[PDB]
Amino acid sequence: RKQISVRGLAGVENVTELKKNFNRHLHFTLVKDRNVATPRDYYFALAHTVRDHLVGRWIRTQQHYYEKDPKRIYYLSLEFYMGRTLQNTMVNLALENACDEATYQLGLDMEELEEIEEDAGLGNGGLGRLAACFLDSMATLGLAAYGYGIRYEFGIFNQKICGGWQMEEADDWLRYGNPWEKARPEFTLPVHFYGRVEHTSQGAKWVDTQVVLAMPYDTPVPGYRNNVVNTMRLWSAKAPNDFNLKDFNVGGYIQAVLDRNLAENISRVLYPEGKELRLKQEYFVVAATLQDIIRRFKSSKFGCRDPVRTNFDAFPDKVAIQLNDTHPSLAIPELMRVLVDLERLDWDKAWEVTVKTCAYTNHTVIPEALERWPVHLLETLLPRHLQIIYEINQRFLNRVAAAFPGDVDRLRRMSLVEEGAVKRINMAHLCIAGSHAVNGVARIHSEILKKTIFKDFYELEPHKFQNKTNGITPRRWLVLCNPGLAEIIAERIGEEYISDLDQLRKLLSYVDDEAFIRDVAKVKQENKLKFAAYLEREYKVHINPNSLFDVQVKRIHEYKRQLLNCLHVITLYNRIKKEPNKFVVPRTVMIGGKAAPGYHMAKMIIKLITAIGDVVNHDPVVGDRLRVIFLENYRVSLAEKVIPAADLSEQISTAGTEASGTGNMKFMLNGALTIGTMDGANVEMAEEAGEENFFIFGMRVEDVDRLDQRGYNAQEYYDRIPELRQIIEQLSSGFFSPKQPDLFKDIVNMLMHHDRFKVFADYEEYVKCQERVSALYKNPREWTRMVIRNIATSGKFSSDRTIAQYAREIWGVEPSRQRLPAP
Amino acid sequence: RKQISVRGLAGVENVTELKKNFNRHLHFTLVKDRNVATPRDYYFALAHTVRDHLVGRWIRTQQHYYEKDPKRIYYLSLEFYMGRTLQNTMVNLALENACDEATYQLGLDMEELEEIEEDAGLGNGGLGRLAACFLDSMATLGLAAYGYGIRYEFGIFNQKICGGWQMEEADDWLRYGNPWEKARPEFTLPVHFYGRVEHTSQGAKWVDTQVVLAMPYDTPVPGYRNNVVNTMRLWSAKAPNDFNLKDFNVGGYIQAVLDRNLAENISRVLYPEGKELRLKQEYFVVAATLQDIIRRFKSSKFGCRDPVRTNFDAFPDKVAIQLNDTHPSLAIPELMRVLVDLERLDWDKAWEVTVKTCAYTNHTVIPEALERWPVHLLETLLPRHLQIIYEINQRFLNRVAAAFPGDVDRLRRMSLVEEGAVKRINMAHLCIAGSHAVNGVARIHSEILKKTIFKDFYELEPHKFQNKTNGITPRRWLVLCNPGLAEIIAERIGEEYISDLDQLRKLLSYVDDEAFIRDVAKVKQENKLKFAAYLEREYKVHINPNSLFDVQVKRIHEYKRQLLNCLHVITLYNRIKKEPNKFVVPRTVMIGGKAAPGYHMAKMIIKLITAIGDVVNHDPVVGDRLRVIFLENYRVSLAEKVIPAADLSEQISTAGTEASGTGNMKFMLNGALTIGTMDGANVEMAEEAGEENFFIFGMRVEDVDRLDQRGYNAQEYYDRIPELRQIIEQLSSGFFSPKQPDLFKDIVNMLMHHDRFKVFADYEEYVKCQERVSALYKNPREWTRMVIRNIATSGKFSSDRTIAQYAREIWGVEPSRQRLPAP
Ligand SMILES: Nc1ncnc2c1ncn2[C@@H]1O[C@H](COP(=O)(O)O)[C@@H](O)[C@H]1O
Ligand SMILES: Nc1ncnc2c1ncn2[C@@H]1O[C@H](COP(=O)(O)O)[C@@H](O)[C@H]1O
Ligand SMILES: *Cc1c(COP(=O)(O)O)cnc(C)c1O
Ligand SMILES: *Cc1c(COP(=O)(O)O)cnc(C)c1O
Repeated sequence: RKQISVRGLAGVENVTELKKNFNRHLHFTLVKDRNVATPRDYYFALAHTVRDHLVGRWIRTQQHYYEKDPKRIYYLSLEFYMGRTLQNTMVNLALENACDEATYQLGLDMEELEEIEEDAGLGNGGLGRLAACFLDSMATLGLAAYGYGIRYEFGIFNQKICGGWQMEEADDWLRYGNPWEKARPEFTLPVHFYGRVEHTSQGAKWVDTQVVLAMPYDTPVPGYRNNVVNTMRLWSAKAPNDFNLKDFNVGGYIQAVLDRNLAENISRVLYPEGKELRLKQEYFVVAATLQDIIRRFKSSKFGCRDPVRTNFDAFPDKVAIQLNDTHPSLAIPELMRVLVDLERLDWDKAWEVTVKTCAYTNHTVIPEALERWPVHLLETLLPRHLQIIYEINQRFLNRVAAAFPGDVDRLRRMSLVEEGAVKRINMAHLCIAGSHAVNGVARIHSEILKKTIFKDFYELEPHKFQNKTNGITPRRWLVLCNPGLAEIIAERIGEEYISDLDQLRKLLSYVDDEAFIRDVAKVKQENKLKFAAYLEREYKVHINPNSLFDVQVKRIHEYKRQLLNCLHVITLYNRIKKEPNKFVVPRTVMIGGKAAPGYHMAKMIIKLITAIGDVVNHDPVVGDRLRVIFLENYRVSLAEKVIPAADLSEQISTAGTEASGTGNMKFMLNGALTIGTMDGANVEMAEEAGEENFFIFGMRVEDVDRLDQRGYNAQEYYDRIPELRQIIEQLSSGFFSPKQPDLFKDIVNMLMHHDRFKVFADYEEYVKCQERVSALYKNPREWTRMVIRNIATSGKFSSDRTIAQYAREIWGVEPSRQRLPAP
Repeated sequence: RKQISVRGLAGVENVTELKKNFNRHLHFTLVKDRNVATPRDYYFALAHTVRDHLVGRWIRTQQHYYEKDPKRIYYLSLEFYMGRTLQNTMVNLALENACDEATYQLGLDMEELEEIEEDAGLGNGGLGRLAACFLDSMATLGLAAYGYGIRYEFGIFNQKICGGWQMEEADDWLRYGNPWEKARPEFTLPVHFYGRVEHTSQGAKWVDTQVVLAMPYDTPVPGYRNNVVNTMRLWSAKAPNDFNLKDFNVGGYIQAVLDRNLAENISRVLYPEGKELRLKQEYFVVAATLQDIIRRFKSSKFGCRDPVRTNFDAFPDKVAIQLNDTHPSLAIPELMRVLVDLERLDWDKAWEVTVKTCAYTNHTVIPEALERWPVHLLETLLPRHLQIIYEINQRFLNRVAAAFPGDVDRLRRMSLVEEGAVKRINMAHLCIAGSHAVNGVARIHSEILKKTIFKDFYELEPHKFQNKTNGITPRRWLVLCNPGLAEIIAERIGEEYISDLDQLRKLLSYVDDEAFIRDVAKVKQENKLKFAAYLEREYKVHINPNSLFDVQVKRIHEYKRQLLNCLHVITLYNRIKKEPNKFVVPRTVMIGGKAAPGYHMAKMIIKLITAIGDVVNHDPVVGDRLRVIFLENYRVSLAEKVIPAADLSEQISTAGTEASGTGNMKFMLNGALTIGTMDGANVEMAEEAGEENFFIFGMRVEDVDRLDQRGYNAQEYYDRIPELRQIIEQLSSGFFSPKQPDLFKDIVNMLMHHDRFKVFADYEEYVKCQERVSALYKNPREWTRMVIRNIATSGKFSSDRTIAQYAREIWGVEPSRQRLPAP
């Protein structure tokens, strides 16, 4: 028995061992051999060959958390936007090299295989991206931490651009299984929907419900060089399958066909409005997760360690339920439903626990974006919970009635229950009422939250409101995507920087050393060189690897202002055509984003960007002086590829519309300079960086408010400007169209008569900034020197700093960068 | 590339190696731990340690058939009653002792873990047990065979007996993985349905058909120590998953959530009338299968041996198919559609090949049970197919007419299209005409085919109608299930019997060697000994070890007659009660077997048996001289516990009905005397063992036709036999059913007024032959010498004999017990 130990298995740094476990995983686990296998089959085997290493260091850590019994923090998020795992595993796990030499000998190319990897289809935006990065940092600073979410089968669709139009294709990423996850049939949980809340004896009983089964999958995540691997548990919706006879709800009518499919699509569809699925999915992930939670709360030393009930007096001291945005919000009614109805707790205690255990992270600047369910849905499908939500509502509103007595409107502004035609429940007021720390994501964001959107909650509980500025992981977005530069940082300042990023500041004595300058400018040269090459291998274009590489790789939306940059590209077009022998710093401007399904504008904007495209990129006079590419199907894969090759970073959002943003930061670590509004996280970059090193343009938020106040009148701009007057008549007549002229109608008219985002306001200064930017591009040694002053300054934007803060200020655990022993 | 070999990855009969493997798979395959593993878990550590070896030699054998390119055989059966893999594989690869030791040195006991495997529920009775044997014999004869069926997800039902009534629960044996199988997503195939045949220029095209996907799962099958490992490849149906927006059929209406579940439940369950799903299940298993069959004819080297058309002339030399019962008949016009329509042969060069490929095993005698689909039903979902059956039909009837000219009435009887209200297609007659061999599975059976059922097919095609008597593997059904009797037969003659069964006549010497005779009787004392105990441990009763273990395990169906056996037990019950102090040999009667839902008679016989049980097992006057036990959820792993323990095998059907009967045999080899009628495979056992070593009774087929001739009139037997009359009046008054007197009204009435099978008629003769049975049990040295004579004679019943006869007189290949090389 104690001979059934971990001990025996791993020869680590040896190539001959790896060739052996690769050959084992090809032949034995895969049940394939070389006369029939494929790139994908040797791809699986290698990943399985990497995974051995990985689950050994996981057993030891999991084991360790049960021995040393610490605070476990549970990161709830419905999107986990990981994207490709292999190399990332190899770099934090140090096998990077040992595997390449073993694959070369076996006679496979690692890069041929690493690109077979589909991005993990659990994700969409800078919500789930953030989640995946945070998890890296949770491991690297050694927190006993679980991230939970749903396992979706179909991701967020794959983009096809057909004729300059976006087509939605599907991401059936798990088509061939997923070698990293481990399925748990043993751990299937029931989740309940529907019901009837019968009130009886000591409480009430949720009776007669439909059940669905959440089956967990375990995907491990490995800390940077520190021998901790933690977990990512995700849940699959499974039907009970009596469906044919038992219960004898069938025989007669098998319309339970539906029970089962409406079940099955809880886990199918990821979401890009009020659809009862979205609520079934949120709840699903929450209910299953809280049962695995309290399950370990009781199990770890505590099913033993009771004193009274295995009382949840120490549930705050041992569990942390992190609500990433209102999508997890039924975690506060479902912990009080579990603690008050199934355990036999009473309200005031059960609340002391919810609140002391729970924390909320908000990611939206404007009141409209926040979640609110219609109360009849909750009443039909989640009854028990709508009672609890209303008791919570009652009570929190007697706290504000205690505090600010006699006010009527505060009670009616802060209420969880919104009145109106279509009565609602405001999930952000649930989470604020039920969480012990609320927090933002950039300095300005957390302050408008404190000063406009939640200030009635702010002055009841100022103590609650925190800020915890977003960040990036130096693993994924430096060492990994851009080794060339990680390397010339290594020799100058050490290796400690990847586990400690504020050390980059040491680079700031080497500002002037011409040796480093050329190295830094060499790496970028190599990078654009490479991108120009993937861009013309996987797809094709007539790039200039030397040109100013301009990128805007944002979600395609109106407040993210792709049109502000298209007007500026048609401004340089119109100059290079009006004066063909004038020196214009050549640019190749690339814009990527997937639209958002049927957002009319956005789909029309991608078609505009491929219009400028077919026009200027094909004109003879334009030459190679200017070029426009729309980057197809932007994703983690792809940012790892283009973020390295960028010189200028297009963070141009209307002042006050981005709550933070994180590609912003990514671009700064990769040595690129930002042209952006004084908004989001651009504030703290510029503040760290020196505004002298940053390109801030555009109206500050003051200037916005005021123009709304006096009236934005688009037209007036149009008329005191000739290049703008011109470019809009161009679009209009059909300059960029001509097989249907009248096609850009709705953009020419939106911009011109009804732009909510003020494009024309910033147009005079945006090009008068873009010129400065092109002048210093055309100065080599200082371009590279603005850059280093940015790179050196990158520190505060490492997610490790964001998790140390959560750790000590919202959660209550120190971090630790001490490398576990083991395997 | 050559560097990626099967080679370095083993140690085989090596304790220390297997204990090392077990620890990897528990912690790296299972990502479990000793601190967390279940019993269920240590069998996936062990079953995975035993699978490495099982697949290394599969790697090798399959390469070995591509290079050797032998004619290949494919057993098409809709049911493979596999059932428990750990030990058959341990003992077919000879790692049982080495494993027992490893797991033993680790500190688990191997027997514990063996019983956690749930039987691989892909079968149901005779038909499907058989197929499973033929795979172990066909591997053992080093033949290049294949097993292709549907993977049923829910098998068929698990039997629960509640209130002495049969409850059918669901078998989701697939609950925590089946480690013996390998999912191959990547060989998924389109199986086509409904549609229309558009006849264009050079033929017809089958257009507009719904498609369902056929996913394969690979289970290696290890021959006995001859290093071959073949494949059973079962197919899992699956919905296309375009069902959401991709197709523009949905969006607006997902009522084809239905298509999706009607498609998945082709693989969902076994069956258990003209049902659209049975035909769907039949076509499905055939079609994905005939594309692997034709694929390997093209891809298995023969793509470079094309000579002409990659000729399908070399198809019956190098492929062979078996229709195991009419459940794959659509393989014949499915093949003619693939050759003529999809390839491009003319209809004779396509038929020559088809009739030279198909050979079809039969197992039915009664007309009423031959397969017959309605032609409208073939029109709707297989329109091309019923066009091709009609071609076959025209011509086959023109052959027939060339031959029996003038006879119209023969023409109207031999056709594949039956007429009445609802015209049907005689799937029996399709099978015969599209084949180069038809064969019953027992001599009395093959002849009744030629004589009465298939006769006009034998005057026309005499040569075609062969026979190949059923048989059983010796490895599962004597070595694996009887290590004790395996041991002492080894002592007196060594192994070649296990691989060569008529070698057991050598035992006829030892008939009077007192060592032998103490040892055969001792082994049985101990098999009964452990079974008395599970009959206490896993379910409950107080068994007397020292009783005549009288067993009857059949399909609970009227003609199989457990109501003849119920009447003899009520007759001992009565006897032992009228005279409590007469020495009557003590017996344990045990009946088990599934009803099959909705058959009311059967469901009432299962209750009858348990009613009688409750009465005699609680009657104090009785003591342990008599006990009636219903064994529940009879399946392959019970059959392997109950058969070692049986002393009397009751093979009692109505004379003429059983066509053969694979279990008849299992008992003989396991030393139990057979009581039974002269029919089926009793016929060639009472011939092999000599009649007087058999308890043959009752009416012969002769006198059953005779009884029908003067008309069987139940009441006259009622009016002479005075113990009968007594049990009928006991049944009716509710002696056995006190709370509902009238509960067996149906059974009584049945017997008495409309018993199709002549139970009363065989009642005097059966009670007297049993009197002679308890007499001979009352004398241990002679009952044991009978037993020695029945075991000495088992040889004619190996599946190695039957398969040989297949290979040589039908499939045309040669068996070989020669070792293939490997690991
Ligand atoms: N009682 C325990 N003692 C030690 N380690 C444990 C214990 N329970 C769970 N673990 C560890 O945690 C893993 C399971 O994680 P969980 O899903 O949290 O139960 C096990 O495989 C061990 O690595
Ligand atoms: N061309 C081939 N040469 C050697 N071995 C082969 C070849 N094709 C198939 N095999 C072997 O046969 C197994 C089954 O092949 P398949 O018929 O493709 O399922 C493969 O997994 C290999 O072990
Ligand atoms: C970093 C990243 C994002 C983040 O979007 P922002 O608007 O930059 O915060 C989105 N998608 C991908 C693929 C990313 O790599
Ligand atoms: C052999 C076997 C059968 C065969 O039934 P017969 O009555 O013998 O034809 C049925 N069930 C199991 C479990 C078997 O192994």
